[PDB]
Amino acid sequence: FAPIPRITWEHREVHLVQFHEPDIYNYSALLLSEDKDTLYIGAREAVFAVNALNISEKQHEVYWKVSEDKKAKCAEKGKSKQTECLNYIRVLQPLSATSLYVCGTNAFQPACDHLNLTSFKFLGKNEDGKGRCPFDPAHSYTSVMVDGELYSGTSYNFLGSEPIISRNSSHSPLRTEYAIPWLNEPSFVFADVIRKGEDDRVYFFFTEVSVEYEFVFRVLIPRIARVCKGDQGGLRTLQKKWTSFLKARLICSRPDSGLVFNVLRDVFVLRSPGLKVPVFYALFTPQLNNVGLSAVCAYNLSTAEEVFSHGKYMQSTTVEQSHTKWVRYNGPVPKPRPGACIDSEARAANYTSSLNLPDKTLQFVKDHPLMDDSVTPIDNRPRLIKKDVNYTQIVVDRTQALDGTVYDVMFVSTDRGALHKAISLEHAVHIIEETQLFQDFEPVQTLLLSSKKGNRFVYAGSNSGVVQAPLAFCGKHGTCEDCVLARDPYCAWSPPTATCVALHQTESPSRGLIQEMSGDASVCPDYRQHFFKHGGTAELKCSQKSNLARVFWKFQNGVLKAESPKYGLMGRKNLLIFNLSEGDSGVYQCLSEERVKNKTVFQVVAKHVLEVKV
Amino acid sequence: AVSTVGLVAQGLAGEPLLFVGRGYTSGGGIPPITTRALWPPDPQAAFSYEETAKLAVGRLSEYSHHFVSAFARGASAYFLFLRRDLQAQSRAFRAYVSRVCLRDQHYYSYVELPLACEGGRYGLIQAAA
Ligand SMILES: *[C@@H]1O[C@H](CO)[C@@H](O[C@@H]2O[C@H](CO)[C@@H](O[C@@H]3O[C@H](CO)[C@@H](O)[C@H](O)[C@@H]3O)[C@H](O)[C@H]2NC(C)=O)[C@H](O)[C@H]1NC(C)=O
Ligand SMILES: *[C@@H]1O[C@H](CO)[C@@H](O[C@@H]2O[C@H](CO)[C@@H](O[C@@H]3O[C@H](CO)[C@@H](O)[C@H](O)[C@@H]3O)[C@H](O)[C@H]2NC(C)=O)[C@H](O)[C@H]1NC(C)=O
Ligand SMILES: *[C@@H]1O[C@H](CO)[C@@H](O[C@@H]2O[C@H](CO)[C@@H](O)[C@H](O)[C@H]2NC(C)=O)[C@H](O)[C@H]1NC(C)=O
Ligand SMILES: *[C@@H]1O[C@H](CO)[C@@H](O[C@@H]2O[C@H](CO)[C@@H](O)[C@H](O)[C@H]2NC(C)=O)[C@H](O)[C@H]1NC(C)=O
Ligand SMILES: *[C@@H]1O[C@H](CO)[C@@H](O[C@@H]2O[C@H](CO)[C@@H](O)[C@H](O)[C@H]2NC(C)=O)[C@H](O)[C@H]1NC(C)=O
Ligand SMILES: *[C@@H]1O[C@H](CO)[C@@H](O)[C@H](O)[C@H]1NC(C)=O
Repeated sequence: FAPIPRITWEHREVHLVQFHEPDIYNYSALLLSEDKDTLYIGAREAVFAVNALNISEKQHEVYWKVSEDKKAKCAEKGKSKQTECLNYIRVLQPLSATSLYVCGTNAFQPACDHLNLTSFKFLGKNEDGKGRCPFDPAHSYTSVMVDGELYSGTSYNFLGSEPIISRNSSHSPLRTEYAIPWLNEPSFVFADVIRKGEDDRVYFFFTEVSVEYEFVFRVLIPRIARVCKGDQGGLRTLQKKWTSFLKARLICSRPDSGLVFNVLRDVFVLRSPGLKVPVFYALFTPQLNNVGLSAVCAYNLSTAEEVFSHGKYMQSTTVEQSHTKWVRYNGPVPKPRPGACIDSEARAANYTSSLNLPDKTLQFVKDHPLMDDSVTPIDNRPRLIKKDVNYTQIVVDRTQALDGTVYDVMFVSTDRGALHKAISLEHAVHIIEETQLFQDFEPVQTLLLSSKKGNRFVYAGSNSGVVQAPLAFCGKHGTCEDCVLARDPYCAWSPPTATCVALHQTESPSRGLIQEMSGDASVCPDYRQHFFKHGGTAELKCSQKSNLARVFWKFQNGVLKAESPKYGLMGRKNLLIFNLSEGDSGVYQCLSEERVKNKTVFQVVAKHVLEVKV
Repeated sequence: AVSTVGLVAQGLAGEPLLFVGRGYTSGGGIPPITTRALWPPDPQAAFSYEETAKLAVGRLSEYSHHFVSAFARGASAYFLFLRRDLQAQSRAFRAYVSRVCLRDQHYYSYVELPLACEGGRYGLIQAAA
């Protein structure tokens, strides 16, 4: 299990910019512009444009509030008039340079519209968002705009009994089948297009009730799925339906410890400036006995692609003679491959679209959407497993250290408004710091990263507002030792400026900078006076930031024992000399000790010169 | 070897509708009960249900419908059939009566009642009039 966050930053001790509109709640949708300087917020009954560099600067505002006759219609359907019967923005996507595509629950009448960016006024397109947007603010939902066409995963109805992964195309509308083999009680988590003869694919991530597994209760299972951008459906069968829909198990577990995380919470696509293949960073929690635990598994796209392209499918079979069981299909697979895209191979066999695929192949995919092979993580284990924390959303920044060693920086939000910064150091997790983003411990519902030159920020939304944080707080570190010991690839010590700087931001010289991810503060170069009355009591204040260090006191060059009657420890860090007399005068030193590898790192926290009067 | 039942009715505009009780056939993943238009705006689109006008059942092989009769009374279409009672540990085949509003195009009003004669001593329904 991952250790405790090395340093805890109170909302008070760091520079965090906040945004909220009075009487406006549920800041669940976040979208930043092309230029990255304008962040758009989708809340309950409102859409805003804020300066992404200072979220507190409100630029534009637009509302989409529900009428009383629509609220009462919703309430008459036994829903909560002042809770669920309101317009929760669920779809906030780029449409053009001059517009956004917006959908809201709208007292259970999913409605879509175009937000005119030049005016920040809605165009009144008033489209029926049934299938595109959920009815209930409680229902799961995911959407990705690909080539001005919305690819959405949510419920097709009011009750949330009909799930749907569909494309609102207008030219070629396509949707999933309303069948258990296709989708079995899913809870949508994330979707994105993975761009390139070879066609683009639109991946979907969700948790659904498993068909392959049987246990005491119904077992959930994380799913990775994909569809082909060029899909047009089948001609005779799969009319207006996906022909390219294949899914597989997403497995996040440490078995030598019986830890299985079968509930997917978030998915982030690490788009490597260097690496040609994207890495999905997926966030999971266990369905069973969650108390709570969180795990972060990283999946190489190539792995998943290997399953969808060459993996054996699963067959459903009748078993004695009213039951259905699912097993590996070892029978003959049709050609062209069921679920495959219109690639170079297909085009050679005179196949231009799904509309001209053989009925043999189309029937196969319709009856075999599920793959036998699981999609496994890189190094076949989670990147991080944490206890006593319920992680909510994830973002990852691939950063180059001073050394040139590349670290994948994990920003993980909690259900209590906190953000953890973690890196997988040499075969062990290091949680650099934790920051309390929300003073009200509101769970971070959404998280969004901008790693772009200048505007390097993380944006977190909750029901109470939005928070803007940098990727590091290098300046909070006082000494070179403190700067190095942090083991943050973002932070380096600058001897000329006598400040711990943010490497890859500051205008300090690279060649003349200090950073050691080993934590060996050895690479570094290197008195509060008091006058108290006789008989009186002294409180010598001492504090440090490491949650992984312990402090001890020293008087007259010896390790002082804070025991009654002469001594006491107030708050485990502040020394208390009780009965002051001639001999108590002199130097009192507060020291810290923290283990890095095998070695211990002692640091002098406080220096005190106590003088007792006569 | 597998029965199909039908019922010709009218829509709200007097248009001709056909209610179908298609029993499960071992591809046949077709909904067990549907409302298909007999003569729509495009006559080439006849015998099609509106994607909404069906009884979506997720595990047809398990329920294994066996239709007997379909009929109407008042503003309702009724269906007589056998299917496995999966609520029972026995998962044994049981006789049922089914009812949907003639106007209901989403099968919202659809309701099933088990039939008993006498306390299931004669469990299998064969015919009715
Ligand atoms: C994600 O999965 C892909 C799929 O294989 C990984 O890519 C491949 O990794 C192998 C392993 O070495 C590469 O093979 C060889 O690399 C050595 C190293 O220099 C080279 O000397 C050999 O001649 C050969 O090239 C293979 O080329 C490479 N292919 C691609 C497209 O990347 C990828 O590394 C995985 N990424 C992660 C983070 O797991
Ligand atoms: C949107 O944001 C608002 C802002 O907090 C959320 O409001 C909160 O709603 C919950 C209920 O869902 C309130 O909890 C209470 O639950 C008990 C249990 O029965 C009930 O008896 C109480 O009357 C109350 O409803 C919570 O107090 C309330 N917060 C505030 C400040 O009023 C809202 O739930 C969010 N909606 C979504 C979809 O996230
Ligand atoms: C989007 O909003 C802009 C903002 O007004 C609209 O711009 C006006 O467009 C008309 C022509 O249609 C011009 O005559 C006005 O002078 C424009 N005013 C401004 C301030 O630019 C634009 O038309 C809107 N787009 C749509 C589709 O409604
Ligand atoms: C969602 O589907 C609707 C259904 O057609 C699309 O609507 C058309 O939109 C185009 C402009 O993009 C208009 O020229 C057509 O006249 C519209 N037709 C109808 C029937 O609405 C809509 O654009 C789709 N939206 C997205 C984001 O894909
Ligand atoms: C982690 O999240 C779980 C829920 O997923 C929390 O468990 C709930 O805690 C509340 C607080 O009293 C209880 O009333 C609920 O009954 C609990 N539900 C379950 C399923 O246990 C858990 O406390 C959270 N723990 C941490 C460390 O975040
Ligand atoms: C932007 O941030 C600065 C930093 O303190 C603040 O002084 C200024 O008022 C903020 N702008 C707005 C509109 O809040």
